[PDB]
Amino acid sequence: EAYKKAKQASQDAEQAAKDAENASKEAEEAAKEAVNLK
Repeated sequence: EAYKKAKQASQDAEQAAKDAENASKEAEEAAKEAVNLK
C-alpha cells in the first residue's frame, strides 16, 4: 500500500526536481552560463 515509508524520497521528488531545472535549461539562452561563469 502507501502506508509508512518516505513518500518525499521517491520519484515524486525525482520528477519535480527534473521539471524544475528544465525551465532554466530553456531560459538559460539569453545568459549562456557555459560561456559566462561570472
